[PDB]
Amino acid sequence: EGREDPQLLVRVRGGQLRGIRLKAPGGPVSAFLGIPFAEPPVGSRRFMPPEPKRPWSGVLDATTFQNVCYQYVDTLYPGFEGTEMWNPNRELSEDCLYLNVWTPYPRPASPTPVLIWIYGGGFYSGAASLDVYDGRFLAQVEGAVLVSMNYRVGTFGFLALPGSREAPGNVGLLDQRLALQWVQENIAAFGGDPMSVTLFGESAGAASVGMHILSLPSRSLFHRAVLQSGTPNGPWATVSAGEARRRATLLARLVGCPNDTELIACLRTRPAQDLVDHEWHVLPQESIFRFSFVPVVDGDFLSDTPEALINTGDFQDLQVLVGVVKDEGSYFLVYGVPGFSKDNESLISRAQFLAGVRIGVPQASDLAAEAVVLHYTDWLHPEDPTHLRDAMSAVVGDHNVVCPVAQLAGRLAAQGARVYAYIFEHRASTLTWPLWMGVPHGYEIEFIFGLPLDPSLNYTTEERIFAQRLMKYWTNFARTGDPNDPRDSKSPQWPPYTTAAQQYVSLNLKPLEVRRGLRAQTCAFWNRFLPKLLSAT
Amino acid sequence: EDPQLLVRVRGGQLRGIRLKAPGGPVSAFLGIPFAEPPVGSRRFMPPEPKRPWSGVLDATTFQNVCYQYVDTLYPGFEGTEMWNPNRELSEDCLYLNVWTPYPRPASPTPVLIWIYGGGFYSGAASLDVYDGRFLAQVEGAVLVSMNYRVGTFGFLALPGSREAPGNVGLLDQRLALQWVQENIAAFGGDPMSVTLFGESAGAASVGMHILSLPSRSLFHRAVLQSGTPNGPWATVSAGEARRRATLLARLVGCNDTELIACLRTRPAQDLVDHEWHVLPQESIFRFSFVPVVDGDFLSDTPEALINTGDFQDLQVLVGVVKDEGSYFLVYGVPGFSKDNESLISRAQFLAGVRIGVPQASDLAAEAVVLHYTDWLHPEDPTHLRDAMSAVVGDHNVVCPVAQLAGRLAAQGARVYAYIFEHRASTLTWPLWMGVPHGYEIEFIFGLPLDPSLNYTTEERIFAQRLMKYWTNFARTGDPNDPRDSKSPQWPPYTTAAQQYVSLNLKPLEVRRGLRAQTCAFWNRFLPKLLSAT
Ligand SMILES: Cc1ccc(C(=O)NCCCCC[n+]2ccccc2/C=N/O)cc1[N+](=O)[O-]
Ligand SMILES: Cc1ccc(C(=O)NCCCCC[n+]2ccccc2/C=N/O)cc1[N+](=O)[O-]
Ligand SMILES: *[C@@H]1O[C@H](CO)[C@@H](O)[C@H](O)[C@H]1NC(C)=O
Ligand SMILES: *[C@@H]1O[C@H](CO)[C@@H](O)[C@H](O)[C@H]1NC(C)=O
Ligand SMILES: *[C@@H]1O[C@H](CO)[C@@H](O)[C@H](O)[C@H]1NC(C)=O
Ligand SMILES: *[C@@H]1O[C@H](CO)[C@@H](O)[C@H](O)[C@H]1NC(C)=O
Ligand SMILES: [Cl-]
Repeated sequence: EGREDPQLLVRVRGGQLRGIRLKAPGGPVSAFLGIPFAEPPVGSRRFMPPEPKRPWSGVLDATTFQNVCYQYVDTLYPGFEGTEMWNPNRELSEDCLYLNVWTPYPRPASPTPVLIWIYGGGFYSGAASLDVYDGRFLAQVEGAVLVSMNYRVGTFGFLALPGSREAPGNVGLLDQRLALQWVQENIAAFGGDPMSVTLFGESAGAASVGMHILSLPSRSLFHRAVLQSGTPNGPWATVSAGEARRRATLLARLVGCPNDTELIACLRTRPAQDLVDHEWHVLPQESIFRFSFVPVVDGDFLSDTPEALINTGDFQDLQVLVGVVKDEGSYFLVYGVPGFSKDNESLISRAQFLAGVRIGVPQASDLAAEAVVLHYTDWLHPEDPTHLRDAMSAVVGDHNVVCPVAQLAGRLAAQGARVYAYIFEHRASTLTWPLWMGVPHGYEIEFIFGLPLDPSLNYTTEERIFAQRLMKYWTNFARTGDPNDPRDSKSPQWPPYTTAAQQYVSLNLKPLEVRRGLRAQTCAFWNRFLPKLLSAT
Repeated sequence: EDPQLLVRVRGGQLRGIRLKAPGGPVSAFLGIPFAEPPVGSRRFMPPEPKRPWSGVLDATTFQNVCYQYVDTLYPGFEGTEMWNPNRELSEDCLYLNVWTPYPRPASPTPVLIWIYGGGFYSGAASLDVYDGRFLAQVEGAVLVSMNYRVGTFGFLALPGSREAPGNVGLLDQRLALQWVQENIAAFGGDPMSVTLFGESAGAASVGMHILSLPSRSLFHRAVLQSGTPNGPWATVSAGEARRRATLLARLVGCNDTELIACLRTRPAQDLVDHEWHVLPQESIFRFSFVPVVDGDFLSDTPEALINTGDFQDLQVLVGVVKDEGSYFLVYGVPGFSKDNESLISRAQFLAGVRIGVPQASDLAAEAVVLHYTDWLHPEDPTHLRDAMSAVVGDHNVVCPVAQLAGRLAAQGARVYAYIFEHRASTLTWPLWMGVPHGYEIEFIFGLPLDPSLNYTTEERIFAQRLMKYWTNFARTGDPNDPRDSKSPQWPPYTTAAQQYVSLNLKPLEVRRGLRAQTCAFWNRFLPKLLSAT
């Protein structure tokens, strides 16, 4: 040391760190980027649970984001911002278990409520270093301590031969847990309060949060949780041990590998790209909103299905914020349902709707499919292309997010949790996806993190004010278990979601409007009737 | 003698009677025999034409009511008694009634023929709500109504037997239609313009005449109020008819010939006493002896026939009342009564769905319950009550009607559809029942025009509108007044726009889709489901 900035030097369990002073619109923040929290899970450690990072010597430079965990990269629309913004923005490597910290500058004087972000990406993709996950705005404007970690995705994170020692499954979730332990031991050195840790995540990140809620060793590592557009329950976030075994075995065959020990040993000799290049090929049916390698119900991390666990758990101690965007499903249609594209209006035919339902509900028998079609058909205009288009999107949206969220909120509420629910209805003026996609999956995130406060990003003034409201809701919830501003009454209030009143709020440019019932009739179909229908055919 | 009251028909001379309607006199000829009394060995048999008679047959009085069960659930109560027989019971009951204006029309006049309902187990053409004088006086109509055999006497069947072939109550109707062709011209009626109209089982009967070729040369237009030949209650298979007839026989102590012979020795009331005991399930809106798919009067099931028929020649007016189901709940479903608000629990609601949909599997009944529950208030007694009613009305009338309208329109027919939403100010059933099954009829027949019935002025004005639509439909096949040039008008029901009108105190309103989402469930999904279970 000596001639550097004394307000950026910090020590953690593993050694000394040097961070960097970043500019946010309203003033400086402290960033500590690319802190290793585990031994690199490379070589003989592929598919293995992470081990704690061994201490380093000297001052580790923590001024740049580290490698992105090895993953599939999206090529559907080359150079198109709407997809590229989700793509990896650092080198791909199996050596990727690093986390990031943003704090006020100078670091706070008294212990400060901590937010931990867990990114989504269907458990096959994602990075804590993407622009839309920039912690500088929350840190500066709200004083937050924000932590985001990389966790293994795809095969490296979730390939499992359940019961084996060399590929037990869920190691990507264990990566997340280790970072949560890391925060408990170390965040006080940044001025963070380890006794006030709130998780939040979107999509698969949201399901991840749900799984930490349902896994008792994680429960002592956080106090509050936010789930954006994702649930541990539902049709995509988990797979049985049997199906995980089948998928892992198939992928092995596809890449040359013929006793679990031998199979896995062969898999470890494969280049990481050979695994990625065959990842999408092990799905049992033509599907959208399905992902090959995801958490497995192993009887360990998850002692039973999420459905069983949320049905029979005590949650009096728990405060959760859950919600959805207006058009959860539209995004997914163009990655598989014939007739859909980002470059036209995607008006489809009844025939294409019927084919789309089979793809969006890949597990449905012919009867169950017909039930879906009859429910979502408008029988005053059963062949109107526009209606069939938006119905296809609603089928995928409802089945995958909105009704799993509706069930989660309902079960948690019935079992003592304090639940707050929202629907996010504002479409970013900057959005590059077509209008027909409305407010797609993932496009509330940039507002929660407060990107519109960045003048160079060309958001409107109203969007700027909006983002600020949202940042207050999330941070007030992190601080108190309550999104409402205590020092405020004039602004409309956000009631808890109950089973009796089923209240939730609209989040848009207008002030909070309280609504009752979260697709109540339609989710009764998905959550109550469909399972019995499938079970009888 | 008044020459206006003397008519000669092919069977001999009739004398009728002059009756007062609020705006003037009408000629009525009541109690005209159109068949040989279907008594003794002629029980369960096809009717035969009435033999000629000497002198002048007195036709100034309603004849006897076909032998039937009499309702006793609420003894003395106007709301039920108004449907009970108002003349003596007799198997000797095959007679019809004719109202015409006074004096007899000088031009041949459109004929309306009323077929009563009563679940094929009851009914009579002599009920006060079927009084034809108002239509005859105000609209100058010639109106005809016949008694037809009901219950075991009209529909007990041993398919394929000669002595109980089934459907004879429908042949009773057909013979009266033939009679009208042969004789109505003597009353001033136009045999070349005959419109059937009927309600509930009557509507269904009308529907079956549409689907039976020998009936088609006897009428030109049809009105089906709150009833269809398709659906769950209007017909039974040959096998199920055989089963019920055999069970009834067993129950009263009885080779087909020998079975039916013993049945013919049984006093009438002995059959009625066990009539309601041959149903396969604990049911409501389900009747023991109804038309049978004999492969003769009905060459195939009504759904097969309306699915394949050519109805380009046809004009039809069809409709429903607001609360088709309410009436029936108090006749079986625990929790329901006319004497309290019938607020039920969720348990009772599930229990009542099994009774309202007797043929549903566990899964199918769960589907009904899940579809009709308001999940914003899944346990609210008022919603559950009103939903129980809706299940029964939608399953049995509204969706069957919507299917018929749809298939007829798609296959060339000219269709007009309504929903009747005015509740009679004189109604004696409780408010929660709303506008029950049957309570449009008194308005169509023009009863409010009678000062002594204490209807309101607006209800009088409304009855005159309804009589206008119905008679205009009879004259032209189009219920719209060809002189009233003010919008809106009653548009044709089509498969595309699915337009129908509301009938109430306010001017016609045009709506689209007759419970389309809900009827898609009943008409399209449920049958896949019962089948798959
Ligand atoms: C190997 C592979 C490759 C593509 C898929 C696949 O389903 N692609 C469709 C696009 C999904 C959307 C991703 N996304 C975009 C923005 C914000 C969040 C998210 C994810 N939220 O969870 C699936 C696989 N696979 O699992 O085999
Ligand atoms: C032997 C018997 C006795 C009673 C029933 C039965 O279902 N009773 C319930 C009441 C039905 C409503 C009758 N009704 C009332 C006013 C206006 C029209 C109508 C009928 N429209 O069609 C059924 C049987 N049975 O069939 O065996
Ligand atoms: C939109 O484009 C896709 C791919 O180019 C195509 O499959 C689809 O038919 C198109 N739809 C319309 C309505 O142009
Ligand atoms: C904002 O608008 C300016 C106008 O010149 C443009 O140059 C810039 O690229 C825009 N930024 C974004 C993020 O769209
Ligand atoms: C209404 O009355 C009937 C019989 O009198 C009874 O069985 C039923 O429980 C009552 N309903 C209510 C809601 O009290
Ligand atoms: C009409 O009301 C009067 C009482 O004002 C009553 O005397 C008469 O009997 C009523 N008529 C009918 C048919 O109810
Ligand atoms: Cl005689």
